[PDB]
Amino acid sequence: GLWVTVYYGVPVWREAKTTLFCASDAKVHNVWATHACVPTDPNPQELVLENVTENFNMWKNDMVDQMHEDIISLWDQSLKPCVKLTPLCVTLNCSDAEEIKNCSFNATTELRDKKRREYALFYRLDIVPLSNSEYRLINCNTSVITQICPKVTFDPIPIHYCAPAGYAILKCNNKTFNGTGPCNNVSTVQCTHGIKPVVSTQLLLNGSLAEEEIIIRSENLTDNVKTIIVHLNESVEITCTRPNNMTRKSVRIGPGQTFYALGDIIGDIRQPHCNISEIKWEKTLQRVSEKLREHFNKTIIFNQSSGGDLEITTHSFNCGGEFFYCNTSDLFFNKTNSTITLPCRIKQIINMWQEVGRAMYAPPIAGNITCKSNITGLLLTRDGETFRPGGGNMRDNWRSELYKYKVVEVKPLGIAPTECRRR
Amino acid sequence: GLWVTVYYGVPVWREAKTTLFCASDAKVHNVWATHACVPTDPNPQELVLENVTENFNMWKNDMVDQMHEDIISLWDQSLKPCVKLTPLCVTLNCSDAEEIKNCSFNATTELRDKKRREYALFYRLDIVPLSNSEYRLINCNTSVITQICPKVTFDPIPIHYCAPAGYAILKCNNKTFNGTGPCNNVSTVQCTHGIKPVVSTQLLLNGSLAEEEIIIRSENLTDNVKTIIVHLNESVEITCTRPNNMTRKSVRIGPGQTFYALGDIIGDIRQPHCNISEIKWEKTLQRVSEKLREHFNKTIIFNQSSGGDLEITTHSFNCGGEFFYCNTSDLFFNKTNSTITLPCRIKQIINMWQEVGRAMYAPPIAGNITCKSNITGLLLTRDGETFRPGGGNMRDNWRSELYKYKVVEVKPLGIAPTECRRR
Amino acid sequence: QGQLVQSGATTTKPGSSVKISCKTSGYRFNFYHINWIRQTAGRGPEWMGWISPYSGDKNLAPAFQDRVNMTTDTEVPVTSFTSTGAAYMEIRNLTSDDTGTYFCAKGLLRDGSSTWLPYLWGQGTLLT
Amino acid sequence: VFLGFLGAAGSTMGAASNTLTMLQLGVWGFKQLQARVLAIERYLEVQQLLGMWGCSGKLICCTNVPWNSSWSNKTYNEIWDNMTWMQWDREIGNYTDTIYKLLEVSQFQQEINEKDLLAL
Amino acid sequence: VFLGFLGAAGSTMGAASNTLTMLQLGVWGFKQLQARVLAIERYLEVQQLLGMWGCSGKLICCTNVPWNSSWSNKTYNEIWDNMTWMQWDREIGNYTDTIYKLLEVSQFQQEINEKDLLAL
Amino acid sequence: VFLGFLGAAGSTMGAASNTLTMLQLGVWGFKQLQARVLAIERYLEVQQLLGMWGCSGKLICCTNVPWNSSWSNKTYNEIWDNMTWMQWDREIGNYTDTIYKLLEVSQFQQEINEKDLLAL
Ligand SMILES: *[C@@H]1O[C@H](CO)[C@@H](O[C@@H]2O[C@H](CO)[C@@H](O[C@@H]3O[C@H](CO[C@H]4O[C@H](CO)[C@@H](O)[C@H](O[C@H]5O[C@H](CO)[C@@H](O)[C@H](O)[C@@H]5O)[C@@H]4O)[C@@H](O)[C@H](O[C@H]4O[C@H](CO)[C@@H](O)[C@H](O)[C@@H]4O)[C@@H]3O)[C@H](O)[C@H]2NC(C)=O)[C@H](O)[C@H]1NC(C)=O
Ligand SMILES: *[C@@H]1O[C@H](CO)[C@@H](O[C@@H]2O[C@H](CO)[C@@H](O[C@@H]3O[C@H](CO)[C@@H](O)[C@H](O)[C@@H]3O)[C@H](O)[C@H]2NC(C)=O)[C@H](O)[C@H]1NC(C)=O
Ligand SMILES: *[C@@H]1O[C@H](CO)[C@@H](O[C@@H]2O[C@H](CO)[C@@H](O[C@@H]3O[C@H](CO)[C@@H](O)[C@H](O)[C@@H]3O)[C@H](O)[C@H]2NC(C)=O)[C@H](O)[C@H]1NC(C)=O
Ligand SMILES: *[C@@H]1O[C@H](CO)[C@@H](O[C@@H]2O[C@H](CO)[C@@H](O[C@@H]3O[C@H](CO)[C@@H](O)[C@H](O)[C@@H]3O)[C@H](O)[C@H]2NC(C)=O)[C@H](O)[C@H]1NC(C)=O
Ligand SMILES: *[C@@H]1O[C@H](CO)[C@@H](O[C@@H]2O[C@H](CO)[C@@H](O[C@@H]3O[C@H](CO)[C@@H](O)[C@H](O)[C@@H]3O)[C@H](O)[C@H]2NC(C)=O)[C@H](O)[C@H]1NC(C)=O
Ligand SMILES: *[C@@H]1O[C@H](CO)[C@@H](O[C@@H]2O[C@H](CO)[C@@H](O)[C@H](O)[C@H]2NC(C)=O)[C@H](O)[C@H]1NC(C)=O
Ligand SMILES: *[C@@H]1O[C@H](CO)[C@@H](O[C@@H]2O[C@H](CO)[C@@H](O)[C@H](O)[C@H]2NC(C)=O)[C@H](O)[C@H]1NC(C)=O
Ligand SMILES: *[C@@H]1O[C@H](CO)[C@@H](O[C@@H]2O[C@H](CO)[C@@H](O)[C@H](O)[C@H]2NC(C)=O)[C@H](O)[C@H]1NC(C)=O
Ligand SMILES: *[C@@H]1O[C@H](CO)[C@@H](O[C@@H]2O[C@H](CO)[C@@H](O)[C@H](O)[C@H]2NC(C)=O)[C@H](O)[C@H]1NC(C)=O
Ligand SMILES: *[C@@H]1O[C@H](CO)[C@@H](O)[C@H](O)[C@H]1NC(C)=O
Ligand SMILES: *[C@@H]1O[C@H](CO)[C@@H](O)[C@H](O)[C@H]1NC(C)=O
Ligand SMILES: *[C@@H]1O[C@H](CO)[C@@H](O)[C@H](O)[C@H]1NC(C)=O
Ligand SMILES: *[C@@H]1O[C@H](CO)[C@@H](O)[C@H](O)[C@H]1NC(C)=O
Ligand SMILES: *[C@@H]1O[C@H](CO)[C@@H](O)[C@H](O)[C@H]1NC(C)=O
Ligand SMILES: *[C@@H]1O[C@H](CO)[C@@H](O)[C@H](O)[C@H]1NC(C)=O
Ligand SMILES: *[C@@H]1O[C@H](CO)[C@@H](O)[C@H](O)[C@H]1NC(C)=O
Ligand SMILES: *[C@@H]1O[C@H](CO)[C@@H](O)[C@H](O)[C@H]1NC(C)=O
Ligand SMILES: *[C@@H]1O[C@H](CO)[C@@H](O)[C@H](O)[C@H]1NC(C)=O
Ligand SMILES: *[C@@H]1O[C@H](CO)[C@@H](O)[C@H](O)[C@H]1NC(C)=O
Ligand SMILES: *[C@@H]1O[C@H](CO)[C@@H](O)[C@H](O)[C@H]1NC(C)=O
Ligand SMILES: *[C@@H]1O[C@H](CO)[C@@H](O)[C@H](O)[C@H]1NC(C)=O
Ligand SMILES: *[C@@H]1O[C@H](CO)[C@@H](O)[C@H](O)[C@H]1NC(C)=O
Ligand SMILES: *[C@@H]1O[C@H](CO)[C@@H](O)[C@H](O)[C@H]1NC(C)=O
Ligand SMILES: *[C@@H]1O[C@H](CO)[C@@H](O)[C@H](O)[C@H]1NC(C)=O
Ligand SMILES: *[C@@H]1O[C@H](CO)[C@@H](O)[C@H](O)[C@H]1NC(C)=O
Repeated sequence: GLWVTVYYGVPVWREAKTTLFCASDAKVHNVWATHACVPTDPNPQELVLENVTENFNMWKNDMVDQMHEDIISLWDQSLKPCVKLTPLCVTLNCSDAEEIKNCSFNATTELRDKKRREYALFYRLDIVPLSNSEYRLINCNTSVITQICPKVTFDPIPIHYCAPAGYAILKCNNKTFNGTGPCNNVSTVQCTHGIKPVVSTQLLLNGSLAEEEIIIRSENLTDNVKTIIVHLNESVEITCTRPNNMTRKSVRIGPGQTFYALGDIIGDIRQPHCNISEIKWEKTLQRVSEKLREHFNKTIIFNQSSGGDLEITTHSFNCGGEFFYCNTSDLFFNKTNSTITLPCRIKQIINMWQEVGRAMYAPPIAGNITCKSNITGLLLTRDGETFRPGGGNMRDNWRSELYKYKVVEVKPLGIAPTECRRR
Repeated sequence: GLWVTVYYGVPVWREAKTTLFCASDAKVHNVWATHACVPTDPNPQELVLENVTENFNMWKNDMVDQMHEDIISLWDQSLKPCVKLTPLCVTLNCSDAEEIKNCSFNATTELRDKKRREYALFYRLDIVPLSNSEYRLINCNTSVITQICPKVTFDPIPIHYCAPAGYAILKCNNKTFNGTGPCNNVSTVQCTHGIKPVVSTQLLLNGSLAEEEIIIRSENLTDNVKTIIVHLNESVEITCTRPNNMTRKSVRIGPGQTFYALGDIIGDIRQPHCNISEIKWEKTLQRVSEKLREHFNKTIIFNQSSGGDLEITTHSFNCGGEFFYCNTSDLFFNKTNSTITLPCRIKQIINMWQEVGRAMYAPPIAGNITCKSNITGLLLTRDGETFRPGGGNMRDNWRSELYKYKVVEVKPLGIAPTECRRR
Repeated sequence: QGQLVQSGATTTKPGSSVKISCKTSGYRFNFYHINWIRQTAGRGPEWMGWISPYSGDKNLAPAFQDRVNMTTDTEVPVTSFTSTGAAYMEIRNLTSDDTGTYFCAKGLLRDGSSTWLPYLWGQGTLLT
Repeated sequence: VFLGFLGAAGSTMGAASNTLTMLQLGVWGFKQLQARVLAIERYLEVQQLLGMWGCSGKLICCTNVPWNSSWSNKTYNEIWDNMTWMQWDREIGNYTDTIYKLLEVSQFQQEINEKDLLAL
Repeated sequence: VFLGFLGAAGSTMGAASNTLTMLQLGVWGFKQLQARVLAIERYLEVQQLLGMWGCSGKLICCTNVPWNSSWSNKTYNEIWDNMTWMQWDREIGNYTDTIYKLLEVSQFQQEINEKDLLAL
Repeated sequence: VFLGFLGAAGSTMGAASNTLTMLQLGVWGFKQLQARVLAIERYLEVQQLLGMWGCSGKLICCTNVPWNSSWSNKTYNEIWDNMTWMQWDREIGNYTDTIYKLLEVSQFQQEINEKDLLAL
């Protein structure tokens, strides 16, 4: 005689979508995760699920779609109290200091009726020539401009995404995992590892590394429109810098509204750029070539970005507090020691998280900017076998780090028959 | 020997006020209930409370006062990100295309110092003649104007008001229920039926129907200031339309601020109006007359609205995306085949939910507008026996649909004596 | 509480058929059986029958089986636990033997073994 | 879920109890959350009391408190076969908190009686 | 805290269950709160059911419902020594709500049986 | 409600425990809600532990764990007649989590012992 027996706390789980919360290490002033997040347990406890396999799918994950929106919802709240540059959308009488310009404009003063004649430096990219050397800010014809509060910083610090109680996070640890399908050796964690929100294009900066091989990841490799995501085990060290010793200049534009402009170039006028080692990048790029031949039994090719907007064609990222845009033609031209140098430009009127009409002014960082970062991946796109780089979407950046993790409900109610009977 | 026995889960309930939440059917882009609401169970479960009577009072209900505020709190959040027309409060040099006007005005351009001379069409109602054919927007002398984001729509879709867990909703089903007092045959539901937020005046559009008779509802019928609410079993079909083929014209008023104006009238200049069948409205109005004689044993009368503001005197509502205002004199003149036609006008500067000083600009809907709607009720007002229509408050509209429902706590603790004793 | 006011004390002669009313108040008319009992002057008090103002189910004595028509119209709600119902009862081949005071009484409880027991009585109606 | 067991609200007390037969922060985002907190505040209002009387997990728990006839001097047959839970509650609603306190001390002392019993 | 007891998810059913071996209102302020409410809504989803079966405070409660062989006609030895809780759940997932209702009536009637027993 | 039973905080341990004698979304709207969630998070912090020791609905539950004299080598008479709950807690605060784990396994094994007992 078998009878129903109820079990509370059975090793069984479902697959649901919950709201993840952020934990942070021991450090304040950044848009990502200020004092908002709980402290991370200094010992992230991970217990291994023996005898378990699970079906991951980094491309139909919800931690990515939730992180992509979380990051966007972060800047929107940090740009909410800052200052508008809507009065700055005036006429500009400009002249060359055509890379950067010395521009004059009539500006409102501390009083509403008195006008002042101010000058300010402006990058050529942040300005458009309107229909006698009179210019206009690039995003006044279609968007509202908001200047970053000059105290908050965009320094990427590790974000710990944790699942609520009664939920779990399953982590794959097969060091060859395609990103999709059955992974064995799975283990559960309360929180993910530290993840830095590094927003880059074409080249993945300051990311994780493959422990063995170089793992190509995508949904359908048979068409072409699916973004290929290269992972790497050898990180090529890139070094970028904007050498123009710049000056910050506070301008009076309204009551309590001191917008910060590009003051003056002290020293030489030079060009921002990035350096990569020739032998090392050519070595590790003749490596990604070796892995694309596995699936496509043809001859692979690297050309350059097909064109379009500036952000897609370039290796856009952040460095010291200013946003670079590097022409990557000297990186992708497949030709099976020295050093290579990429010509980069700099914008101050950028529009991340491509909203309807919200621009962003980055106040100029004074002095010498230099940042060295690791390139740990790529994101290629195949022609209808040539591979030109390009960013499909910013969530591609979060996928390349959340491929291991997968959020699940847990179900404690266990119903099964036994030979017992109540009373 | 009798002893206290505790019962958990007893059929007893209290009367409290809780916060109701919204459920919605399977569909996005409307101000009422976007993706905000949970999906409605395709089978709304209703169990009948046998042997039960309850005291309803639609006039001291809290679901109404909570819905009235919920609707108002909805537009305020949807109008929060939209565009202000505060720069448009300039001087207007107008001329006739005096029903609608072709008006010119000096307008700010994409640049802050350059001025442009624009023209735009404006309804006569949305404009006031200031102290040589120079005009001014009607609500610049006392309010802030906010234009509807031209993507959201005011299409009324069913709203399901549900009570939280541990609460209940009691529904009356006596098809003669006065709206007040003891109703038998009561049944409980987890959620109310689908309720469309149809905001109208004088005439109730797209509402529910009485199953038998025509139920007059009010608090005190003995004074006069209490609003009588007629319910109907036969719905008269009304047909309204604004025939002027209109054009939308985007104007440049500021950075990212493209306010949408009345462009041009292509085709004929005609008049907006509504049609009702003569025999049918006269039939069902000689029906409401039959029921008012029950309580007032005199001769009833219909005159017209006593006057005052435009919204109270008229049959204001929405149609296709533009707000109509119909003169209902040809509907209420009690005289115990053909068709009747009501002259309607249209405003773009309307002020629903009569706030302190918040106006609303409805962007012009391009093309031919035509909507056919059911008139399922009324709202009359008695003189100190004549009955002129008028809206006491917008919550009158919600009452005429929430008269069946009534929210209650539930009390599970049951204490009563039995012949048992612990141990 | 509750009060069952009866009809008037009007008299008729044999061969006729009279109806006796019973208007209740102060209690839920559907919750308890209405019960009519006759006190003939030349016999013992005779129980005539109860009907269910809720179920519509009747039960008479075999001495009135094919001779009495007992009915009730629906109740009018007054509050959560108060209604107003009306109870009607007739007699077929009526004679002068059926002379006496007729009573209507509501049931005792609404459950158990003493459900219909004539607890609360009316005012009685003199016949003759 | 099914907390609406009011199906026998008009039935007699003994016929009913003794023998049954992802938000967005807007006005539906904060409304739907407070309705979710307001529900489990009240489920723990009662399940805590049920724990303070030695009645956790019990729908019908017998107690150790004799019936004070001043609460209601009515018979078992004129309660569980005549009254309904809705109206019985109202009649005995005044002493409802005296019985709660008294239930609480009967269970607390019962907790230490078994403590003296299991000490042997 | 330690609600992640999945450590024996790939083990046999009988090897696992029978014999073990201050916010700021921003996007981390309302995120961290909903994650705190979403956790205890679900802990009370099950602890309420555990109370409706006479299983409050029990990890292994025996019931009074015989096993309908149409649910699963498989042996104790080919369940608790061959299957894992993850896949057994899937096989018997269709009848999971029939058993719940039936568990609920077995406990409710058991509540009134002891009520008739303690009346003596 | 009355969760402030601290009335005997300065009394001896045995004298105290053994024998007693609609918001608006603003800064009072989100403050009053977090204070309402922060209260029941913690009531379920303990009532869950009380369920993991076989102590649901019990104020004084006896266990199956002998007293390790390394925790406190003191007599019953120099605890329940000399110390107060406030200072006893501090003295034994270091081993408080070892006892919790150990309580948890004593109840889990007790759940399967009765499982083997009710199988006959
Ligand atoms: C709503 O409120 C109404 C009004 O109170 C409730 O109706 C009453 O229910 C109670 C039970 O809770 C009834 O008491 C029982 O009465 C029966 C008498 O009826 C029997 O005899 C009839 C004549 O011989 C016979 O025709 C019946 O058979 C069928 O016919 C009717 C319809 O014609 C149908 O309703 C029946 O169900 C049958 O289908 C019927 O057999 C009596 O027999 C009962 O005694 C037994 O049961 C009790 C316990 O209930 C037990 O103690 C006894 O020892 C015995 O075993 C019992 O007394 C009452 O008659 C109903 N009517 C009133 C009071 O006017 C209704 O139940 C409520 N429903 C809800 C959902 O709340
Ligand atoms: C950008 O353009 C602005 C003008 O729009 C330049 O400002 C001008 O700068 C020169 C040199 O600093 C000033 O002339 C100097 O005056 C001082 C004092 O008399 C004297 O020391 C010098 O010999 C020279 O005469 C000039 O007055 C100043 N104009 C204003 C209005 O302040 C600015 O220098 C340009 N900077 C760059 C980096 O392009
Ligand atoms: C990838 O990671 C590297 C390493 O963290 C980043 O380099 C870091 O860049 C920041 C910003 O420029 C440096 O901060 C600066 O520090 C110096 C000295 O501490 C100080 O003088 C500056 O005022 C500024 O605070 C930081 O030092 C530097 N880290 C190291 C180890 O050198 C790099 O920026 C990252 N790349 C991207 C795209 O985020
Ligand atoms: C409302 O008023 C505005 C002026 O405030 C009118 O704009 C004017 O419209 C006429 C006819 O479209 C334009 O004249 C035409 O010019 C074209 C090109 O030379 C030619 O094809 C016609 O033969 C005629 O000469 C006039 O230039 C234009 N003014 C401006 C400043 O654009 C508008 O038509 C009026 N519309 C309505 C509906 O009242
Ligand atoms: C009362 O209910 C009726 C029926 O739903 C409403 O008529 C509806 O009006 C809307 C708005 O004008 C119509 O939407 C339009 O649909 C046509 C064709 O689908 C499309 O060409 C337009 O662009 C617009 O989307 C809708 O079709 C129409 N429904 C029916 C069945 O004809 C009426 O507006 C309601 N009255 C009030 C005061 O809300
Ligand atoms: C299974 O996955 C785990 C990671 O969760 C791996 O365990 C680690 O292995 C290294 C190698 O010796 C140890 O230094 C770590 O301490 C291990 N971590 C833990 C938590 O035990 C393990 O190697 C994986 N097994 C296979 C076959 O891939
Ligand atoms: C850039 O790459 C180097 C080489 O991989 C990184 O150096 C490692 O950094 C990790 C950080 O957790 C250390 O644990 C390892 O011990 C380092 N190993 C080696 C061989 O260098 C460096 O940290 C990377 N820097 C950034 C900013 O990504
Ligand atoms: C009591 O109220 C219910 C509504 O809640 C009515 O029940 C419906 O009656 C129609 C008519 O046959 C049925 O088609 C429906 O299926 C019934 N609904 C349910 C849920 O059963 C009922 O008619 C009302 N009774 C009275 C006397 O008015
Ligand atoms: C306008 O009135 C007609 C007539 O009452 C409505 O037609 C009914 O619509 C309901 C909608 O739930 C259907 O279930 C019925 O079968 C229809 N019956 C008849 C006789 O038409 C029509 O839906 C109403 N339209 C609006 C927008 O209120
Ligand atoms: C623009 O600047 C140049 C040089 O400063 C000056 O000669 C010219 O007159 C200016 N023109 C205008 C329109 O401001
Ligand atoms: C500012 O306005 C004055 C006129 O008041 C003009 O002389 C001057 O050239 C203007 N400067 C610019 C940069 O437009
Ligand atoms: C806005 O400016 C951009 C500058 O690149 C120009 O290409 C585009 O045509 C303009 N569009 C509008 C709508 O003003
Ligand atoms: C990881 O997955 C690959 C997929 O082909 C497989 O070959 C490899 O053995 C796996 N690693 C394991 C199971 O450790
Ligand atoms: C990814 O790896 C899985 C491993 O199961 C395999 O089934 C799938 O075909 C692979 N897909 C691609 C696009 O490489
Ligand atoms: C990195 O992976 C590639 C994959 O082809 C391999 O050839 C190379 O040896 C690896 N290098 C290291 C240091 O692991
Ligand atoms: C792609 O590769 C070669 C290199 O110049 C050439 O055929 C072609 O111009 C390149 N660019 C394209 C196809 O856009
Ligand atoms: C990128 O650089 C190459 C040469 O290095 C040049 O031919 C090409 O025009 C550049 N493109 C852009 C967008 O700067
Ligand atoms: C107004 O417009 C008329 C006709 O366009 C023109 O004759 C008149 O001068 C204008 N007056 C003003 C004050 O703009
Ligand atoms: C706009 O301003 C100019 C003066 O700069 C004037 O000639 C014109 O008539 C004005 N138009 C209106 C409509 O006020
Ligand atoms: C505002 O304008 C209205 C237009 O109808 C006018 O009647 C009213 O007197 C004005 N009141 C104020 C305070 O400006
Ligand atoms: C509904 O209420 C009216 C009120 O007079 C009553 O006459 C009617 O009988 C009721 N309907 C029922 C009880 O079905
Ligand atoms: C409404 O109906 C109730 C039914 O009980 C009645 O008592 C009340 O007098 C009526 N009131 C009006 C204003 O019709
Ligand atoms: C509607 O109710 C009125 C009430 O007087 C009645 O006269 C008419 O017959 C009813 N019509 C229908 C179709 O039910
Ligand atoms: C009311 O009814 C008649 C119809 O004209 C008339 O006595 C009167 O003018 C009307 N209007 C009022 C009283 O405002
Ligand atoms: C309404 O129409 C009547 C005639 O149909 C007319 O006499 C009256 O003045 C009109 N009132 C308004 C406010 O349009």
